[PDB]
Amino acid sequence: EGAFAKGTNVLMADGSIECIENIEVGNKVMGKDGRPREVIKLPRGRETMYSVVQKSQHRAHKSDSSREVPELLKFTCNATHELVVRTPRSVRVITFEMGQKKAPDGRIVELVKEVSKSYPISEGPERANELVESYRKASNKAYFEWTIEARDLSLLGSHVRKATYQTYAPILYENDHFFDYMQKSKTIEGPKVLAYLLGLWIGDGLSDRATFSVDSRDTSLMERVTEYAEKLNLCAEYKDRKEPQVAKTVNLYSENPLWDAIVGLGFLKDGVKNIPSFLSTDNIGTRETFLAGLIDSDGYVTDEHGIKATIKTIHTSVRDGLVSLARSLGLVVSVNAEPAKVDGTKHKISYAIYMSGGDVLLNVLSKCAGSKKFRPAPAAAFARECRGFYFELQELKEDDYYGITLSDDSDHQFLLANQVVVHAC
Amino acid sequence: KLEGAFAKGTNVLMADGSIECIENIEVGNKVMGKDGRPREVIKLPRGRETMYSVVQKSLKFTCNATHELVVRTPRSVRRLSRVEYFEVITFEMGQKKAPDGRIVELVKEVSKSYPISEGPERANELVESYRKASNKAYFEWTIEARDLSLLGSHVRKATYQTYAPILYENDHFFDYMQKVLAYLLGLWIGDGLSDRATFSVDSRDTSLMERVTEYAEKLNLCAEYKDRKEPQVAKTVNLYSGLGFLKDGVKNIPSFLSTDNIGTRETFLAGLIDSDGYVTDEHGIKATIKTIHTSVRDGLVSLARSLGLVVSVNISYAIYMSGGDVLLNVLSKCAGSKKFRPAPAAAFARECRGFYFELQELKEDDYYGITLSDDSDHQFLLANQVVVHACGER
Ligand SMILES: [Zn+2]
Ligand SMILES: [Zn+2]
Repeated sequence: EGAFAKGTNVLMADGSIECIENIEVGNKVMGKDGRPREVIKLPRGRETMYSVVQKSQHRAHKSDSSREVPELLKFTCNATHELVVRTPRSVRVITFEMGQKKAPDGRIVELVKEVSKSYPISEGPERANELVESYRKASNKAYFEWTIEARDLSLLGSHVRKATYQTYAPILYENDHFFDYMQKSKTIEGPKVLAYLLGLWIGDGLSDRATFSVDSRDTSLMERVTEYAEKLNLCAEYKDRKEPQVAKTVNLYSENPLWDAIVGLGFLKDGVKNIPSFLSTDNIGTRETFLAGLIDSDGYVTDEHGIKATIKTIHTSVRDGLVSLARSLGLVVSVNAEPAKVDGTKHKISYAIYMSGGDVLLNVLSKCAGSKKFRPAPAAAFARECRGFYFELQELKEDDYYGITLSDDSDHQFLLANQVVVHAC
Repeated sequence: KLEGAFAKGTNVLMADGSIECIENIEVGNKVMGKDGRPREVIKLPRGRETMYSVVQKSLKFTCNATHELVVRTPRSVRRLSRVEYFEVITFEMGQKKAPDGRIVELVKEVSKSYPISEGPERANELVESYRKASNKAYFEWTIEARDLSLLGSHVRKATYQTYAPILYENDHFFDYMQKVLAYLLGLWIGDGLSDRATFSVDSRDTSLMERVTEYAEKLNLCAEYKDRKEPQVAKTVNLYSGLGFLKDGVKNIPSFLSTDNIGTRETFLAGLIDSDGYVTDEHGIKATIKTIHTSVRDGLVSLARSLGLVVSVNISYAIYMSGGDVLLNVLSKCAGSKKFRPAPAAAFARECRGFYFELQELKEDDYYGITLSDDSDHQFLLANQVVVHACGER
């Protein structure tokens, strides 16, 4: 009964991507689980379609150039498709509670609602303050986790609607293409140092050779480079001058292993740098190390209002790939176009990717060697939680829809290519 | 010896919410405890010693060499592979001999590694032992200013000091009443005039309009909305029918607020945010206030930190505020359409906030110190809310 528009990209169980119309019975799409979920039926038909998009200042790049930051968190579904949502629990006596509302069509739909119980003054203690404590203890989870057909979203009150959000899950699944490439290309620290160096190169490397820049003042980062380049058989050479007494050029010599990877893995294609898509479903440690390399190269870390890392890039291909990779780890990601710097040539626009996520981020930064980049690894084990995004629903015209049906009691959830968690009956 | 030693002029928060320089504190006096309760001063230790300045790495104070800094460092553990072994790196309390032979206790980054050809046995047991050897995610401890340089680079950078919210509450505002007033004052001192009880309100926001009216009525005041204050936007609001908000011709957020009733602080702050605040959800809830009046910037940073909020600043002054449930407890009192945000889901504690800092060895100078009742936690708050240590004494 629930379905998506033609072209909706779905993340398959093996990490590959597939358009919704092309998935067949027997195929396996990705569960938030990182585990597979067999498609048993493919519902078709026509129905009013609704568009879902994360509420952002973006939304444009769809058939134009890539300069415009696109909004990847989106998808179109039919009127009856159930949106996987979350609304925080709240108590101020006003509260958010699971309730019911008479739908126009006469359907009785369960939804979160704002309610209030006003009782006579002079007795406040056992009065209302009795509930607050009970509500605050009602649930360990600080949020409601339920679903709601797109057509029914408009039934929610102002406060609940504005506070309700959808989620995207990290990509827990892991292919091993990075390691596979190295092995078939003929040490245990191998993948790590390679991914890191690929990070440094993507951040500020020459598009034609295995060379990039490093902070000339950051002695520990240079040690790291020398060290890592060493583990791969690279007599890494440094050269003074790069930025009016700030950066330093690094030439990694040995065919060149680092350069062969750049090309072979697709970090360079048609002279344009980028973050190959496979990275999003590859070894998690590898994704983190690559990122740390990127952060050590052209990024910064702030912690005032929560640990946060920013990566700067003039390459649109790196921008979108980074966003995808960062979210594949379960990081919260934001993008902003700002004025660009000069080097000799003047670039108009630069992209700043902001990443946050507590321990998830800490697990990336603890691999950096950058003086101000590194942060100690998490204090304990941690879960890569689902991340929420506020969205806007827009009713559209009637159109063909394609949906999938998951196995009997499986959790009825799977991920779209953009990691958004969706429902399937 | 034995004491909490600060440079002359250091402002400490007293137990009644008032402020006093360190040199003016006398025995028997009571300074503010981080729990909002008093800490009696027993002795007034003084002398000469090398001084060190503490200043938030962009909150500041100057103490002497032996003064103990109240610090926290996160716990941390990680596996890694590397002539080839499994390595586990941890942050744990340890010992380090100082140049003067002194054995100083402090957090150290420790590495334990053994042959991969020996099984993951211990490697996983180590992390296991570490990830349960404590009931908390951080180390709470102290270290003399002069010993801070002993910390290894990694531990040093991850080590921070803290400031506590001001839990103590004065009924100065309530008493004067002869809440609703705090909110309006927030609007009043957020987009209002100066010479009259008139302020600006977004004409386009029934929610807010409803609020101003409803609240004015509860304070016996007609509505009054003479339109045209801003090019088809702000609709002037007059309220027909002291505390210090009106100061020196420019708007100013009173001092007493910081130590007044917490609900009153929040309400005034909600009124201020509804007035001209910008709340964002991006990477955690945050509220941004912009001002030209320094008296306001300073008054707001104080009031915000008093609640346990994390604050940043950025002529135009941009004051950024964050803090999860603490901030939510403020935004839920707002009426603004884009300002309001649901109140916390459960009970929340106004936790101490951390701040990274730079320490700089200065020159020998006089110092003024105090000691607290040996029966206390040996800690108190400076006027800037920083939690400092003072030795306990009989
Ligand atoms: Zn279902
Ligand atoms: Zn002591």
